[PDB]
Amino acid sequence: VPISGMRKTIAARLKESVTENPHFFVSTNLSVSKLLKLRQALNSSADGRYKLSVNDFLIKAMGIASKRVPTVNSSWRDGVIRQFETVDVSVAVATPNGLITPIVKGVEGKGLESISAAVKELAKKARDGKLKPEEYQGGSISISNMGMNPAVQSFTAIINPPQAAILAVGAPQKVAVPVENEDGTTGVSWDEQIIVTASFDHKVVDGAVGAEWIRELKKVIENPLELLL
Amino acid sequence: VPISGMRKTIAARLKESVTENPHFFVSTNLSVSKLLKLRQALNSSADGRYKLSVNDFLIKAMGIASKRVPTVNSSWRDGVIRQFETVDVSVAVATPNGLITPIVKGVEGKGLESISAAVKELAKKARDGKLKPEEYQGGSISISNMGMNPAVQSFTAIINPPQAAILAVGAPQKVAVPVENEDGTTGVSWDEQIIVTASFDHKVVDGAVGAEWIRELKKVIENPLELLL
Amino acid sequence: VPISGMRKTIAARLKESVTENPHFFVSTNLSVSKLLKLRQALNSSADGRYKLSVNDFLIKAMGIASKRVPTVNSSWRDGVIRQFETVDVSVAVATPNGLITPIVKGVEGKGLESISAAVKELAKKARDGKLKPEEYQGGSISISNMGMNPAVQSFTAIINPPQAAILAVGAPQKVAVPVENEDGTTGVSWDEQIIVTASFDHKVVDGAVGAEWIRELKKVIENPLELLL
Amino acid sequence: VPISGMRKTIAARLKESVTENPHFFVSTNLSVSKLLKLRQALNSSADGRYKLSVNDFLIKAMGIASKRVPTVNSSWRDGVIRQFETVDVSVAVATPNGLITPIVKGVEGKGLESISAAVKELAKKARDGKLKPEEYQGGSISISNMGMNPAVQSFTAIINPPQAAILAVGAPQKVAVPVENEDGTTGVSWDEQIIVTASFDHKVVDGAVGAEWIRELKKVIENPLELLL
Repeated sequence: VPISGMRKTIAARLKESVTENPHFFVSTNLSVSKLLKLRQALNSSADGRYKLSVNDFLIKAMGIASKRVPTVNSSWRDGVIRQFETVDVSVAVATPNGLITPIVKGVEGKGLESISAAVKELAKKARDGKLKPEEYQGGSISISNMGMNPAVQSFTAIINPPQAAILAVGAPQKVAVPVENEDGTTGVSWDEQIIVTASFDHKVVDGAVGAEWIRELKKVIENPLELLL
Repeated sequence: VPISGMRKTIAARLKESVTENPHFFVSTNLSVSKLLKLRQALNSSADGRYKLSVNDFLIKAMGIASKRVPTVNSSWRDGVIRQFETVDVSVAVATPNGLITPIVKGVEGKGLESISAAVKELAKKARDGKLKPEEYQGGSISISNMGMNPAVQSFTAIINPPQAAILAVGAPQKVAVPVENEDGTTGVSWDEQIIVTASFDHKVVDGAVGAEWIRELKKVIENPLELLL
Repeated sequence: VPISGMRKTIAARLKESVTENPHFFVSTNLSVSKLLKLRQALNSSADGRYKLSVNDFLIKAMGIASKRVPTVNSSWRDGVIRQFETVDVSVAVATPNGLITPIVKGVEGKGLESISAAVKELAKKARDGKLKPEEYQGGSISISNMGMNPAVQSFTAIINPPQAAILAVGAPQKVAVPVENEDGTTGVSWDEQIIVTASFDHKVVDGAVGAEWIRELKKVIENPLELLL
Repeated sequence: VPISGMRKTIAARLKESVTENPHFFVSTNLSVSKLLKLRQALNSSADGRYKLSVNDFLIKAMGIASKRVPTVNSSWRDGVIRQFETVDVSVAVATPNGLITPIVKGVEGKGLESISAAVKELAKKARDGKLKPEEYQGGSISISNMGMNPAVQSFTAIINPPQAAILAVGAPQKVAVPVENEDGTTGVSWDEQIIVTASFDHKVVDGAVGAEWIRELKKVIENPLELLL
């Protein structure tokens, strides 16, 4: 079968990414037992005006982490580092045509409802093939999601240039966790975990900086109430 | 110590692989408690006519998944995608001379006993150094195994070109899993888990396609009776 | 009523068969209590993608037995024995026009789902009268089924030339079987049996060979897990 | 594969048999629970001087039945019926070369030990290929045995000409049988049965005659003590 030609550009782009920018990976585990309760409560206290998912919370947390650590929200240009202020998030969508990356603008201080609405709009518009180039050309940070497929415990991705980082969220799973009952003995409790994998560019970011970013993300998620901050 | 010269070719090949094809990894966890029982029962209901292993089941499942999702069983050629129909599986063997990749032909609809016989034959012939080039030059998909070494929980490998994907199977381990007793309380059950890592080329395959392939593999393994299908 | 003319050809064919080839019969009893459980479980673990019967398992077992004993998969030609390698299976279908024998190709190493799909397609095409001559001219081995009729315990058939053997599968029935309880006393267990009748041509096959073939068939059925092998 | 030529003669012989002689079959069920006890006791009350089987008892019973009903021990010749007085028994042996029928002479009034010795000698001489034509050319009645194969419940055979009848003995099996305990209630007893199939030529013998022969056989077996008579 001959190549469609469109895949050629994507292959060249990815080749540029891997050959220009080295890649190192960080892998952590989050706890979402409180996040799911929060999502359920907000969904129930509603009149069909909105519907939430895990990706939106993750996007808000990404924005907060980027603002607390601006070095990640950066890039690599001609002998100069370009540093933004806001957070432009590229969300991946898997069409039968292939892959596409619409963008959400001004995440930090936008609202989860607006986020979900914009993501639904862009996803349906990509399934229809009705996008503009500016809506998927740009962005400082990216994300790919596979939570629907329960088999994937974890996976890596490739950094869509000229960006510096990219995230990946596996499926949820059941894990054993210790717990202290009212007496001195320990007990078993079942916590819902997710694995998260972040690939970074080493020219800009160091292992310590990436670890700090991941720590802030884990903290914000495990304490969802700090999303207000 | 000067270089043997043979290692030069493998180095150049791996360099071509990583520089021509970008790599992204997927990591999942399988449950094999039923698979091991099946292997035990089939080994018992025999008269020394055969002996099975986990790799053979894995190879059969790879064939089934490749047939259900043919995009993986592909390659990258001069401005064209070559898509096969059958599944040619490259199995790795670690000789004192290094690494070698014999091939099994027409896996789908071949039989586990024939598979085991062919694998044993090729492995002993590789230990003796009695192979032909056609036997290890080709193949659409590959695999490497390290189950004998119990310490390796997981590992990655490199795509032997011109193929598109490669698999890797860690060791088995003991993991906690919830279970519902006959009453309403949950309990602790010890299941035998294996980590599996799949490296894909991003020019041909996308994340959704890889996830679908892994899902089918997990389903087939967890329900071994579907191997008949 | 004058004769349709089509029956003339079938009469001459059967006359040639009985006058050229002597017939001897072998009658055995199988146990399918495990087979039916397997079929029920595979049907339950599905999404309507397929639906299985007993004839398909029987056909797979026929292929396995033919491969373990290739002398059965034979014929008689002009001063020469033609021996095949693959198993082409002629399945009988009872149309209002009469009897017809479509063929399934390459049974050994094909898969039960594909077998069922091909059989359904051929059966509907025969009910419609839309077949080619090649699809029902050939085959090394044949079979006739009457399982829908619960009255028939056993029955013989006639060897469709130039083949050497043919099968016949009666209905299931309830039979008494001894069983040892946990104590030393025996008990009564109700097993679901089927009678099977195989007609052979004596020029090619002998009683010992037919008995060996039937033993392998009984073994593979009573241990359905060996269908993988 | 071209034909060995030896099979040509056997094919022509069997063709002559089926085209000259019509075949009808009679199928019955025996009870051997006492016979096996008798065999075990006679084997235990010995010094390794002999070793018995079931076929020898069967051959003695065949001789007794043939003498009680001489019409079976007959043939068909040129406008004349040739009737013998003694019973010459053709026993089948399955060599890798094919099938062969050595003969035992003067069965009636010979003794089971002598019968077993002669059968062992003839069987080993047939496995070695050291026979004379007279030793397997003749005989008034024939038999084939498949008791070693537990899968075969019943089977037919073909009349070796110019004889008029032939026997066939399946495997033993477990069957449910009623039994009256000391009280008025019935109970379940497990008896060891064998199916027996006798093929007859219809020119000489009729259904009533065959039934009488089978009745006498069943009687002598079920009451083994009448073997003395």
